Formats: sequence, C-alpha cells, structure tokens
Amino acid sequence: DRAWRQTQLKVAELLIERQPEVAVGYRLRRHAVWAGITAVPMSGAGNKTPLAPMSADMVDEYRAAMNAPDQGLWQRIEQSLTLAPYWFEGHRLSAEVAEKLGFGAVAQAIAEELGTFLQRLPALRELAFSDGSPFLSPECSRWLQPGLAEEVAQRHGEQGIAAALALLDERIAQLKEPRDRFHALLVQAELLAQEGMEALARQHYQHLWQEASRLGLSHWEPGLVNRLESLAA
Amino acid sequence: RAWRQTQLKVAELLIERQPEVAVGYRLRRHAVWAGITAVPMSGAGNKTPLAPMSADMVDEYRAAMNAPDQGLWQRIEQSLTLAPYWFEGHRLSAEVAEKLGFGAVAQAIAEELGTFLQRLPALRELAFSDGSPFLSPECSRWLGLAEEVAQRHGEQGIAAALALLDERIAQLKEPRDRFHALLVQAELLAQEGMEALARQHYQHLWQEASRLGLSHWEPGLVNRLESLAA
Amino acid sequence: DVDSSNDRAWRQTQLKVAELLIERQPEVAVGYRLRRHAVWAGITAVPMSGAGNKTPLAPMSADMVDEYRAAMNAPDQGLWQRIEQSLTLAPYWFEGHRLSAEVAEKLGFGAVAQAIAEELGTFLQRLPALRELAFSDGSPFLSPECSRWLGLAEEVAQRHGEQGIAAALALLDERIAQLKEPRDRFHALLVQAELLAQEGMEALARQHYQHLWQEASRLGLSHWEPGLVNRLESLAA
Amino acid sequence: SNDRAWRQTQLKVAELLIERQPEVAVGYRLRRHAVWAGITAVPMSGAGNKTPLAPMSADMVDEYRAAMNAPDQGLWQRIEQSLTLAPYWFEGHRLSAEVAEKLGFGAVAQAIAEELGTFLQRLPALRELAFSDGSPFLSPECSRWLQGLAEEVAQRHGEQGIAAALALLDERIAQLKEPRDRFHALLVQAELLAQEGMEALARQHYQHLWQEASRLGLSHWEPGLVNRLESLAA
Repeated sequence: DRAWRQTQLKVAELLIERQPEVAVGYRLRRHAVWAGITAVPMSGAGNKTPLAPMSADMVDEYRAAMNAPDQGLWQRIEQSLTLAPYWFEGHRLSAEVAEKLGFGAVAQAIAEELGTFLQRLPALRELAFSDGSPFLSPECSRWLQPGLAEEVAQRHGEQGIAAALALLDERIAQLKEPRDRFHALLVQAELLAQEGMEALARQHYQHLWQEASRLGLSHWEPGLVNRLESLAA
Repeated sequence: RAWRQTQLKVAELLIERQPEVAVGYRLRRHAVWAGITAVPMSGAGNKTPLAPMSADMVDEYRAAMNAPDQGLWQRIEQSLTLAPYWFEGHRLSAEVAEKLGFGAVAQAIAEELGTFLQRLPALRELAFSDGSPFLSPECSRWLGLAEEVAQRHGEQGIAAALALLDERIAQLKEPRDRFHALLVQAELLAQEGMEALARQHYQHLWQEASRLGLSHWEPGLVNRLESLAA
Repeated sequence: DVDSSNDRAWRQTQLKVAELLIERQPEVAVGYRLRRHAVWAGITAVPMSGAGNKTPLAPMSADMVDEYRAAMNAPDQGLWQRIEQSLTLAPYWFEGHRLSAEVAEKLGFGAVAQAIAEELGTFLQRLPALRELAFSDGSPFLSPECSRWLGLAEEVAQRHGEQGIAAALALLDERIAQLKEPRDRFHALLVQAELLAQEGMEALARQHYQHLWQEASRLGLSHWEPGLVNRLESLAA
Repeated sequence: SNDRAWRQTQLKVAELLIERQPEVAVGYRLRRHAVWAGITAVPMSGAGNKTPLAPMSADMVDEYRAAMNAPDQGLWQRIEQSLTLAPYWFEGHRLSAEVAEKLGFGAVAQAIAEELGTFLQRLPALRELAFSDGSPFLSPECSRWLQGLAEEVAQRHGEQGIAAALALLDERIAQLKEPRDRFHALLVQAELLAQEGMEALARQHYQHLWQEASRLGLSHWEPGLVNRLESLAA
C-alpha cells in the first residue's frame, strides 16, 4: 500500500522523462502524493497547522532561477513538492516553468490537478502553516481563476460554496420569469447535495416538488416533476 | 509492449481501488493512443482498412444503458482499449460514468479524447472499412429549433421546412417542447406570408397557455403570445 | 458464554456481554456503559508522566484517525462497530468517544450519545489528572475540542460566528436529518434563510422568505401562530 | 425460553458488578435491563386499571419500611432482589434509592432513578395502572421522587391541591395571545383533569380539541400533537 505509492511515482517519472510536454505523467504524480491524504491536517489557533513552511532560503533560489530557467530547474522544483505537499506556492512556480519552457499543455494540467485537490478538501483554502502564512497564497488563488446550471458548479470548484451561493445571489437579482427563479432554486438544491448535505437539500426538493404540482407543471413539463418526486424519498 | 501494458495495469488498479477517480482513466488513454503518431492509410471516402467494432456488440452495450453497472462499464472500457479508434465507446463510457454518479470522470473522458483530437486532427474526417465513421455526428455534439427550421424554409421551402418539423416532433414527449414546436409553425406560416392563418394559430396557443396558467410560469411567453393574436 | 472471577477473564466476561447487548439492541445505552467499565475499572491510578506532562504511551495512528473523520459525513453501523473496537484497545483515546457519540447521534440514538459523554465524565471525575496528560508524541488525552461538549437559531447563529457560513449550513444538515415534524423542518428551513441574509445574500433569502409566506398562508397559520405570518410578510419587497 | 439464560446471565454479572463495587452504577443498571427489556407493552387493565397481577406482600414491605432508619447493605440486597421478582413494583426502586442515598452512594441512587424514568418514558401507560388489589404501580410518593407549563402546572397540582393549579392555569392564559398557546393551555386543563381523576370530563375536553385541530388543518403541521390528541379521546 506504500509500495504502490512508489510504483506510481516511478511510472510518473518514466512517463515524464520520455515526454515533458505530455502532462498525463505530471498528473499521476499528484495522485501518488495526494491520494493518501484522507482529511486535512488539524488546526486551532486562527487556522494554523503543525507543519512548517518551506525553509525561507530554499524558496529564494527557485524564485531567483525563474527568470533564467531550464529543464533542470523544473526537475528540482517537481521533486520538492513530492516531499512538501501543502506547499501550494510551489505549484505556482512549478507551473511558471512550463509557461516559459513552452509546455503550456502542462501549465494548465498543474493548475487543474491542484484545483481537484483543493475541491476535495476545501478546508485547505483556509489553513496555514505553523508560522502563519497560508497554504493558499493571495498570488496562488489568482493563479487558479480566469447555462446557469454550469456557471455555479464551476464556481463551486474554483472557490468553495460561499462563492457558489454568492454567485447565485446576484444572478437572481435579475430574474423576471418565475420558471427561471424556480430553476435557480433547483441549483441551490443541487449545490448542497454536491457539497454533501443530502438531508437539508432533500427538504428543498420536497418543498419544490409540491410547489410544482400546485402550479400544475405535470400537464406541461412532467419530466421536471418525476425527478423532483424521486428526489424527495 | 511491456511499457504500454505496464501503464494499463497501473491504470486498472487506479480504477479497481478507485473508480470515482479521474487520473487513472487518463493513463489508460495514454497507453492506448500515445504510440499512434501517424493516422491510418485511407481511400475513396476517407475509409481505412481497419474493421470497426462488431455490429452485434455495439447494440448489446447500447441495450444495457437504462440498466447500467460497473461490470458493464468495464467492457466498454476494455473495448476502447482493444479497438483504439472506435470513439463511440468514449461517449458510451462517459454516459455510464455520468449515470453512475462519477461525474468527475465524465468531463474528463471527453477532455482526454479532446486532447488526442487536437494533436491528430486527421482522425475526425476518417471512417472504417464497412463505411461507419470514426466520429459519428452524435459524438461531435458531445464536444434553436426556430433558427434551424427558419434556415431550412429559406434554403429549401416551406414544403420541406414542414417536413423537417414533422420529424423533430416525432421525438418530443414533453408538452412544453411540443407547444414550442407548434409555436414555431405559426412563425413559419407567417414568414411564408400566410399571416392571417397564423394569427389563428397564435390565438389557440394563447388560449392553451392561459388555460394551463403559464402566466405564473413564463408570463413573458403568455405576454408575447397575446400580442401575436392581435 | 460463562462468567469468571480472575481479573483477566472477568474483563472478558464483561466484554462478551456488552458486545452481545449492543449487538441485540443497539439503540440501548446499558451495553455501552458495560463496555466503558470493562475497560476503565482496571485503571486505579493515572499512568505516570514525565516532562511536558507526557506519558510512555502510544497515540492513536493519525492515519487510522484521519480515516475515520473521512467516514464521518456518511456514517454506518459498520464504522461505529470498528470505532468501538478502537476505543477499547486505546483507553485514553478520548477524541474517539466524541466520534463514537457523534456517530450514535447521527445514526439516531442520541440516547447513547448522551450516555457516552456521561460515562466519560465519570472516568474523568474519578482520576481528574487525565485532563492534563498527553501521549508520547505530545498529542493530548483530552483536547479543548473534546472538552467543550462535556434552540436552533440559538445554536447555529453562533456556529456561523466561529466558522464561515459553510459550517453553519453543514450543522443544519445533521439537524434536519433528525426532525420528523414539519413545523420543526419549516423552522429549520426558516433558519437557513435567516442565515443567508445575515451573511449578506439579501436577494437569495427573500425568495426563501417568499416560498415560506406563500407556504404558511397556504396551511392556515394565519388562524394560529400568526406572529409568524405577520413577520414573514415584512420580508418580501 | 433461551433468553431465560440470557436474562440470568445479565443478572449474575449485575450481582457481581455490585459485589465488586456497590458504589458503581452499571451493575445495578444491567440488573434493570434483565428485568424490563422483555417488557414490550403494558398489561391488560380492568375495573379501575387493576391489572391481574398480585403486589408485594404489604408485610414483607412493612419489614423494609421498618429497617429504613438503620440501613445496611444486607437490607439493600433484599429490596433489590425483591424488585427483581416484582418487575412493576416501583416503590422498591424508591426504597433502593433511599437506602443508597443514606449509605453515601449518591450517584447510584441517581442512576436507580434515571433507569426507571427511562422505563416509564418508554411505556408511559404504566404510570396509571395498578395491581389486582388496586395498589398503584407508580405510587404517590414515587412520582414525587421522579419530578414550562404542564411542567409548572402539574408541579403546582402536586404541591398545592388541584384548585391552586387551575388557579395558575388561569393567570397564564391571561397572557397567551397566539391561538397555539391558548390551545395548549386548554390542553393542559384537560391533562390536569385526568390527573385529578375525572376521566370522562377530560375525554370530553379532548374530543372538542382534536376536532378543533383537524378543522384548523394541523395534521399537515403538528401531526404529532394531533395523533396524541386523537387516541386520548378513545
């Protein structure tokens, strides 16, 4: 089970060595590193963890070497994060290398793989190292960010849920037809089941399936009604 | 061979011990497609000599869609591993992944096929020996009715615009859909010039709308459906 | 089974019973207490400490501890059964008790959940020093988290003040999960609204307040408990 | 018949858990589960709630009442062993707690009580029944042992008489704007009239209360209350 972790890291380095433009190896690494983490590190004091940051100096050569990068620098920056996982700042720099070296195919596959880790444990956005600095830095948050059903599930992935609902707000502020408003509330109901609060949401679905059978939407758009009714239990 | 099939056993595990996981599927593709840089030899009609997936077998899979499991999903996935070009399996594998709740994998499977098609664009055009295309129109959409019919009425005539609309409607079950279809037909009839016989149709719609109280559910529809009767 | 006198076999006798009790009637607290006594009655005096108030003892496998918090959101009798087997072998794993009780509360035996907490308080009241000790690695026996636990707009409104809005909502899920009366559910749904407005999402709440006013009015809660109706109304324009 | 040995098993261990530690609850707590878990629903009442079950020989009880001033551990064992053979004899469970409260076993008495409270909350029908000779299951001083409106009012009904309670119920209504509050207030008035012994007057009050709820449509809003009200009017 930790012999498997290695097997992935060996295969990840062999896929990358044979094709640095191809990110499918670069991803396999993030899994061998992050798929063992089943829950965040513990905190307490204003959200701080029992794990120190990247030793002050070690960051600086990297930062210095970025204006003059080669294939070497990156192979040393990738190593660092197989050992320092919550150093998300690293991924920002590990990506800025693929940019200049012309492997943009990997520059986004890194942001996209990190986004799939922060989204699976959204508490990490909040957490900070023992010295105080945040797992996710102001600079690194901006790095991961550029119908309405799709406009919120993406925002539910880039930011947490408090931004997925803050979005849903200003959207409804301009919504005349009720059909549109009701569909907007069907978002809030899926956005909770997506977030994992099946019970609270199942209760919008109960009160939404009754508000539709009152309006008589079974004689017009009954597919909406038959799903809301299975979505109540 | 071993380096190709090493990638496949590592992909089978990242799926056996974690089917909801995206990255294990991505590896299976790179095993299947990375050792293909030159698209196949073709002929008249861009047809390759590569035989397509069995006719009897694509029906079988297509048959188990309203009753899908993991067992199923493991032979669609094995098929698009053996016959590397049958891209229909990648829609099929992604519909099963969307149905089975693993929605994360669905957006991916389309993106991995999408990555492979930007590299070797030549595969879009191509087809198999029997004649069947690599990419079927239904899978390209995987990557409204007014404008569609208005276009047909302009290109061909109202005779065939109506003919089009006959077939769309054959496959609409929902009343909201069907009512919009007849709504269209009123416009087709008014653009063609028969403005009076449309007014008639516009009314029966505005009467049918209020009768279902659609003012409380798309008042704009009713608001506008009235103005059309005049 | 058989009963025995000989301090080893009696620790077992007690356990091959307590398991059988909890197996036969899992909603019932007595089997669990009998388990708590099969463990902590042996312990007559606190284990010796050293420097920094630590002991020569093994803290619970962080990886086996993390593995449980993952399974918390979606709990079963499978999970609870093997949290119990871990509370056993590691007597001083007090955080686990909170977890075993949080599972019993979610699974729907709040009877048990309250029992657990009291049984633990007993074993604390007996050897009070256990509140100040810690395992070899420094990870404490009893954390502030596990100590505080020893109607709803009251409860939740503050859960937002200490975390973000997301934790408040999460709280509310385990609550409405366990409410069969529609007036309590309604009050809960109401609270969700009260919450959004307080966060600052003033537009997305009116639509909830409206689906309420137009749902109360519907039931005749104007002819009974109309202080509700009149206040809902003033949440629309 | 196999859960015979299972009940005995639960007792032996109780016997032991107490022998080893008379100052610790669980032993006693298990003894309860051995006796009340098999009891799933109350016994058939007759002429004035008299259940066909005999009671504790008053002489045998007098004896225990005798010993109460000078209490020993040997007494306590016979109370408990008796209350093991007379499942519903709740007076024994007060006598055990009293014995235990004097002998310095303060948290045991508490437990001895909580466990009864549990059983009564489970099958509340027991509170009102009584034995063949009409001696009460939950006796006068025993319900006093285990004690915001029906809270405050039936509290006043026991301390002062019934009129003092009715008197209070009155001054509460004086401020109860919302019909829900008032409805409860009349609901208490009914409970209290059954607690004083006039069954049919309370029944008549319950009849008009459910028929009033049903007509306000509470079945889709506080269905618990409406289904309680429904049976109380049988």
